[PDB]
Amino acid sequence: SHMCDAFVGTWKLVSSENFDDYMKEVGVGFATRKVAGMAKPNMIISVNGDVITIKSESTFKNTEISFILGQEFDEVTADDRKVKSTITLDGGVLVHVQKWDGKSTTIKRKREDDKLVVECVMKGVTSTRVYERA
Ligand SMILES: CC(C)(C)c1cc(C(C)(C)C)c(O)c([C@@](O)(C(=O)O)C(F)(F)F)c1
Repeated sequence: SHMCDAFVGTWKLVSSENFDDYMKEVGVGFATRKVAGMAKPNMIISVNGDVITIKSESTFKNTEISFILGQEFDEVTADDRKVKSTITLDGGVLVHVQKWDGKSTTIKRKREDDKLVVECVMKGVTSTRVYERA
């Protein structure tokens, strides 16, 4: 209980760096990269018991995942990858690993001051996405 209290809420993207390059490294195709890179998503995080729900809403796609920390699940990503995901809490950071086709990417979400900072890593390429409360 109260594991993720500081994450809960509705968040809006305010800045992005290197997202196109992250998407290229993941394998996202040109048209999706252009449209997704234009998106200004909200991220809506809630908790009910042990179940965490993360919704992403934008003009490109509306997605939702629900999960229990440490318990793998199957996810279809906004770029239509079918991945096996596990999300854990590591020293206060939500760490989301996605595995598919022998590849792996990690998305970290952390609270820093009044922001929720999202760091996406695919091999050597990192993208930093900053969200603020809506
Ligand atoms: C909202 C949207 C559709 C542009 C989006 C698309 C992707 C891809 C395409 C699967 C790489 C993605 O990874 C993320 C995200 O990582 C971010 O904001 O960085 C997440 F998940 F935190 F919302 C957002």
